[PDB]
Amino acid sequence: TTGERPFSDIITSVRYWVIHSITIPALFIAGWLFVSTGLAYDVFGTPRPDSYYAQEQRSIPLVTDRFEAKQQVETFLEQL
Amino acid sequence: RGWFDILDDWLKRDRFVFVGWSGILLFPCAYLALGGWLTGTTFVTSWYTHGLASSYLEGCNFLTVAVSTPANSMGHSLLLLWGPEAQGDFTRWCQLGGLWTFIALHGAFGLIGFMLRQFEIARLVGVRPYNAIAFSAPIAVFVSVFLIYPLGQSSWFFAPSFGVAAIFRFLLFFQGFHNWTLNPFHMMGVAGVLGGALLCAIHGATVENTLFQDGEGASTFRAFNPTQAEETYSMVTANRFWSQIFGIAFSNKRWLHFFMLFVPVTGLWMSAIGVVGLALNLRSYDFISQEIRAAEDPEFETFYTKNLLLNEGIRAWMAPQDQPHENFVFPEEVLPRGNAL
Amino acid sequence: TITPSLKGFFIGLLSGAVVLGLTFAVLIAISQIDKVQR
Amino acid sequence: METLKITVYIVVTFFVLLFVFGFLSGDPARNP
Amino acid sequence: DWRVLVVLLPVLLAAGWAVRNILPYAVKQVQKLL
Amino acid sequence: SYPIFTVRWVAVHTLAVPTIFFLGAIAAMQFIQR
Amino acid sequence: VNQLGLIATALFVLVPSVFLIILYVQTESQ
Amino acid sequence: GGRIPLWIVATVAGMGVIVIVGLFFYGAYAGLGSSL
Amino acid sequence: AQLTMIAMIGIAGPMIIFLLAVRRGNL
Amino acid sequence: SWLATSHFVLAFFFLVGHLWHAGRARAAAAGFEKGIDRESEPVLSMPSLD
Amino acid sequence: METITYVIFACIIALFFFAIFFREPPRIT
Amino acid sequence: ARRTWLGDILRPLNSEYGKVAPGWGTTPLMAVFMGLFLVFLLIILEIYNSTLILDGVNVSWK
Amino acid sequence: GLPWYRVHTVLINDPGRLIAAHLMHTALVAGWAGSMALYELATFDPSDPVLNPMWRQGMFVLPFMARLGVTGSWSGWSITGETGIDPGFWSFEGVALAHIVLSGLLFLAACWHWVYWDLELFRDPRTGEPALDLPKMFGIHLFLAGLLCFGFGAFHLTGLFGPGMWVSDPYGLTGSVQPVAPEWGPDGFNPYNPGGVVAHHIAAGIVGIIAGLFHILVRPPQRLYKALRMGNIETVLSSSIAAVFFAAFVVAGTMWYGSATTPIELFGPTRYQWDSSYFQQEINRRVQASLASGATLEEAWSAIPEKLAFYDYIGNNPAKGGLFRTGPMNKGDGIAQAWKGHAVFRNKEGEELFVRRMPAFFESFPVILTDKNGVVKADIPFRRAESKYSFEQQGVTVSFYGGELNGQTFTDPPTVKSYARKAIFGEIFEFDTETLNSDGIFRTSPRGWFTFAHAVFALLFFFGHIWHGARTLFRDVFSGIDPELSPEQVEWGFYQKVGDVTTR
Amino acid sequence: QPVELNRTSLYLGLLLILVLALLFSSYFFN
Ligand code: CLA
Ligand code: CLA
Ligand SMILES: C=Cc1c(C)c2cc3nc(c4c5[nH]c(cc6nc(cc1[nH]2)C(C)=C6CC)c(C)c5C(=O)[C@@H]4C(=O)OC)[C@@H](CCC(=O)OC/C=C(\C)CCC[C@H](C)CCC[C@H](C)CCCC(C)C)[C@@H]3C
Ligand SMILES: CC1=C(/C=C/C(C)=C/C=C/C(C)=C/C=C/C=C(C)/C=C/C=C(C)/C=C/C2=C(C)CCCC2(C)C)C(C)(C)CCC1
Ligand SMILES: [Fe+2]
Repeated sequence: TTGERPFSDIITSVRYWVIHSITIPALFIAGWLFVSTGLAYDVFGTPRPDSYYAQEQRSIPLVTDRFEAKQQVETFLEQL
Repeated sequence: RGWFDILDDWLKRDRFVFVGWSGILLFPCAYLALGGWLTGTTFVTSWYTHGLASSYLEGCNFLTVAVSTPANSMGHSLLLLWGPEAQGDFTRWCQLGGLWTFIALHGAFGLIGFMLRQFEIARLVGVRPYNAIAFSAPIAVFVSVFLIYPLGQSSWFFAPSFGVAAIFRFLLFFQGFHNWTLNPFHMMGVAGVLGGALLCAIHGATVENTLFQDGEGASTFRAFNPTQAEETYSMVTANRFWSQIFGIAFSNKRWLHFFMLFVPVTGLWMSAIGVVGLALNLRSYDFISQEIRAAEDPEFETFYTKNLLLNEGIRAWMAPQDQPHENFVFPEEVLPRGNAL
Repeated sequence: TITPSLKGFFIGLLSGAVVLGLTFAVLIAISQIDKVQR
Repeated sequence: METLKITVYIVVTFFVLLFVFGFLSGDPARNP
Repeated sequence: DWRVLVVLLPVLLAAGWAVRNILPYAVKQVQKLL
Repeated sequence: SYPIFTVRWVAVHTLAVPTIFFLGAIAAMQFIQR
Repeated sequence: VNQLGLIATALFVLVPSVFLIILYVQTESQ
Repeated sequence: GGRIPLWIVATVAGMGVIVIVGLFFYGAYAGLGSSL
Repeated sequence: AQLTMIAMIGIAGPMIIFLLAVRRGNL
Repeated sequence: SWLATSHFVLAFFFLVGHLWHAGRARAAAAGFEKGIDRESEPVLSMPSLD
Repeated sequence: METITYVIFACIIALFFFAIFFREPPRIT
Repeated sequence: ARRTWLGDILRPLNSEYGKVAPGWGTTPLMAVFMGLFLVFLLIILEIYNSTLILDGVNVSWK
Repeated sequence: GLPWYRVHTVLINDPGRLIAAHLMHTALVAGWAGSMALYELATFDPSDPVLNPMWRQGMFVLPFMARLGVTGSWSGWSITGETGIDPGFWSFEGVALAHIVLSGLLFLAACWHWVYWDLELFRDPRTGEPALDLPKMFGIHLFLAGLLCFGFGAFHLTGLFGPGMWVSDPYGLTGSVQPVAPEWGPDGFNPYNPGGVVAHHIAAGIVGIIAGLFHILVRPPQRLYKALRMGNIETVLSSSIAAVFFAAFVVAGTMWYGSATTPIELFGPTRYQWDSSYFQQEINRRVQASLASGATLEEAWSAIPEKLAFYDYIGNNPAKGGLFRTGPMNKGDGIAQAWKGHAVFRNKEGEELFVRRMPAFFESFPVILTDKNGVVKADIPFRRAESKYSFEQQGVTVSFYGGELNGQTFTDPPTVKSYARKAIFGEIFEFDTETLNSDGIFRTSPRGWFTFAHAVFALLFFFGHIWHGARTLFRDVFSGIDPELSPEQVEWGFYQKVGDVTTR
Repeated sequence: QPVELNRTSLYLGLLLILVLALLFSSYFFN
């Protein structure tokens, strides 16, 4: 009772689904192509299943520094 | 009527979700924290801070995902994205636990913003700010545990992580390392929370079973319009029910509902005082009088010394995995083990 | 001179003022458009 | 032990017969 | 970068065809506030 | 006779546009081979 | 135990117990 | 406005949920995090 | 497939309820 | 384990459902399951305790 | 000194006895 | 009521109650000192934290 | 009548009896500081500040007197190491006696202001009501604060007329009271640089003098007076409680993290000096600086000070005691009599093994002897039947260098294992568990206890700030909301703005 | 101003203290 269009009147209007049958699937596809095209593994630095360890090495690539810590992660990544 | 008055109008404008002056501080920060939890639990690993998988991308489920704490080497670094550790790099910042401090500080500022909102709305709707006063107990729990406890410890690493199983780590951490069950300030919190949940269940079922018959239907919820000024339930019957069932009853409905404010808020405030003590490792770990008794008597067993044997189990079996920075290399023979297990 | 974490603090404090100032720039803007009728 | 067993057994059944008979002695009647 | 042009291409195709249906309904609401 | 782009529209969409994006992203994770 | 372990509790029971009983006899008496 | 019956929206948005959580619970057993 | 069974098993529940709505039947 | 736990979940709720329905059906046969009548409230007609 | 302090619990039962049977009664007002 | 000797020497120091300065006053001059304190405390926060590292400022005992 | 928790609210509209209740609180605080320091004098053992300093004895207020120049006693002892000194009046006795003499004087002043509440100074001349000009009162007190901030910084702390403050070397060996010059560059915001602590008080004292002069001569805005309810003194309470919990959070941090204000000869080592092995690195830095001079190990370790190796011991970590493990640190391990020496662990191979030191989290910690190349070479096993790395199996001997046991080597594995469970604690010390019944259960230092009180006070004062700010902004409504509160006031969309009846 | 403390507040406030001291006596004796 504050002024906005009621939720019984928006999602039931067909103009909503003119908009949202092509934006709700589009963002589900956009999010799919975030993970499927590999961009998720590159924005955030989460390793791939073949990127936790080097081929023979099995140590945890653990941060031991603070101001030499961004370069330390890169040393672990150049190891992969 | 200048621009502060005009911005006061639009902020306090009567809408669906009330923005207010607190919404400048609540609505980004509460949304960056919760949006950053979901970003960290979906997409961010703990492979360099903890050596863990903690995102949906790695294979974890909702129970096992977390935004894990920074490494111990970070210390209590604020871990700004522009700060000296991340150096601007977003990909590096998520790996160094920067999203944990993003959530623990925006979530800190949003909880100020929600508590300020509770003041601001109560000042506009004309009511007393007791919901803000009752919200001081989730503030003090969030402040003591996610902020004050790691600040007392060596780093953010020993704070709880924003995750279901990671909180479960943190509960089992505090049993093994702090004996936090035995702490009297946690028991006042258990008495406050379970007292709150009891007073939620009792007062809810007492009202719902002392209702006045105001409608001719067998489903009683449509016998209440809110503009009425009648008591919807019989507080006299409710007092006579509990006086003979339990012995004592509320007879003041204002004192009842203050006691409902009082009991979980004093409990969560008492648990805060214990966790602030546990930040400095001021545990009620041991009753000195009993471990004097049990160290020269090998037959005096209580459930207390059994719990302490369990904590030695937790502190040596969990720690080479829970605390990877320490490089705990515990051999297969230093591990405290009972017979056959 | 300016250490590399000093200009980080500058970048953050100016981004934090781009974040704060443009927030209130839009909130001043929408309030000037949506004045309440008295 | 031989004596306290039947002592408890009589005490139990007397309170239980008091339970069963009093709910058989018109408990639907005792409503306002 | 190519992948960020495929994560954002259904998104920019979403908001465009979203703004292609409420286009006259936006010009009626901004005008009514002004 | 209602507005379209309210404050509530921003409260709805700033949550529910990345929610659907994330639900498409978590549903793509269910098919990642090991 | 602590030899100040009962005085820590007797002055924890009785110090507010004297206080709440003093308060009750001065408001019973009106 | 009220053209579409709201139950049809409420029965297929609620079916969007159980398809996705049914897809999420299937991927518990498939791929990463399946212990296999 | 198992899904196209469970799709048409699942869809044709509310289609009973869809028909009795669009025929004004005894819903 | 599946059979004991499922038939404990079910058997406890069926005790709760007994307590629900036995309380209600005796409140229904006596005439106060919809609430207390305000004009004839029993406790204001019931004597005090202390 | 230990147990006879703890047996504070006897004060609680006396308070449990007093607050049930000797409470200032609720008054219908 | 008891008009004492020290009550008179400090009577001008308690005889301006509620005399507000009109308008928004010096609130802009205060808000720009509200903000500089916020930047100052954040400087000394980040120095102590070793977030802000400075030339010749070693935040350690040695 | 009044509720029991509302009994002090008879002083809001009574400024003269607010001053008296304040004078009595200040009398009790100054009385406690005299009473605590005299009790601390009665229990301080001063004859060994090397191995039994004030933070080992649970001396609470003895380091706060010490850190601003108060160094000697009328008894004759100075804490810096000398005996026979005449420190004049300002001893630990004379400071404490000045606080008791203050407390009696604030008592009688409180007695005067309680009876003579009804002074015309509180009464407003235009309305006859007892009124406090809280803006002008604030600028007067802010001027006095900055006068006493500047003068403490620029006379006491600088030493020009005053003692100075406690200064230290970073490892806290030859720390004393010196005059400190102000640091005016960016190194003055280093909290461990004491020149900034002097230069803070000079600079913040001037800015507080400048602002104190501002709030005297500039009145509040009409909209800042009414937003805060500056006529009410509950707003001075809610913003002062807001200040003192911020300030107690700061002193909780600067005690816990350490600063120049909180030195380690007075409050003890911090927990972070054990986390970094900050004294162990320094101890090995000195030893290798004689291992390259040619000075042998027994020589190169008998030159380590006993005070330095005492800082490298986990029973001085403040994160090592417990909430009801009460009393001095000497109630735990004991009184340190002498350093037993640096235990060097060698196996039957004669290759040096390094004990895994215990972190402050752990109550129990397994004794595990790694080498310089990290691989575990010996341990005290829990299960000993299927063992491989026991002290008996691997032939582990322990040799001591410096200290009591300088040139002693223990090879018999029960005596090696006893010294190994003490080498997880750092440097091994010989404790007097007979002076004060020391049961081995580790205690907390005055650094750890102060942080506990002042971060639990600061949290408890967070609620008090919230409560009293609630009482200020909502003063009309703490009897309750309006009976004539309209249903159309909280109804949605009856007003265009929430709270305002002109926007319908 | 007089202080009012009704008998329930004597009863709860004694209950508050006695169950506080039943708690903390185990720790004060330690
Ligand atoms: C009359 C002068 C006087 C003098 C010379 C002393 C001297 C001393 N007192 Mg005592 N004291 C006094 C009055 C005095 N006191 C009074 C009136 C009381 C009752 C309130 C006390 C209660 C007291 C206690 C409880 C204790 C002492 C202690 C001490 C000793 C250490 C002080 C210290 O390091 O704390 C540090 C002092 C401060 C940090 C001052 C706080 C100022 C804050 C930081 C200002 C921040 C807010 C400010 C207003 C903001 C605006 C600033 C502006 C400039 C911008 C020192 C010997 C300690 C002791 O060793 O006892 C034997 C101790 O424990 N005093
Ligand atoms: C300098 C700080 C300060 C000052 C001057 C006040 C003053 C006041 N408070 Mg506030 N308050 C504060 C801090 C302060 N408070 C803090 C830190 C908290 C959170 C704990 C509160 C929470 C609070 C609440 C919830 C209420 C008040 C109320 C009041 C008013 C009545 C007090 C009374 O009669 O109690 C009477 C006190 C007793 C009979 C003694 C029992 C109190 C506890 C159980 C023990 C006290 C501790 C001990 C004796 C010494 C403490 C030492 C100190 C270091 C903490 C009075 C205006 C009341 C009010 O606003 O009414 C209108 C009220 O309801 N205060
Ligand atoms: C885990 C327990 C728990 C949760 C999840 C919770 C949640 C909530 N409490 C709220 C309110 C309250 N809670 C209150 C008393 C209590 N609340 C309790 C415990 C909880 N309360 C307890 C025990 C008490 C008794 C003292 C009161 C009196 C209120 C309110 O008035 C308010 C309400 O109105 O509820 C209906 C709401 C907070 C709205 C807000 O502040 O947005 C701010 C959101 C922010 C700042 C983003 C969240 C960031 C947080 C701080 C950290 C990040 C967490 C991630 C997002 C998720 C991590 C999840 C993993 C840990 C598993 C929300 C319903
Ligand atoms: C609306 C609503 C909702 C939703 C829901 C949903 C979503 C549902 C779903 C539903 C569904 C989805 C249903 C379905 C159903 C189905 C059915 C019921 C089926 C039947 C079938 C059968 C019986 C089969 C048979 C067979 C066989 C056996 C073999 C032969 C052949 C055949 C196949 C025929 C909710 C609650 C959320 C809320 C609101 C309301
Ligand atoms: Fe209710």
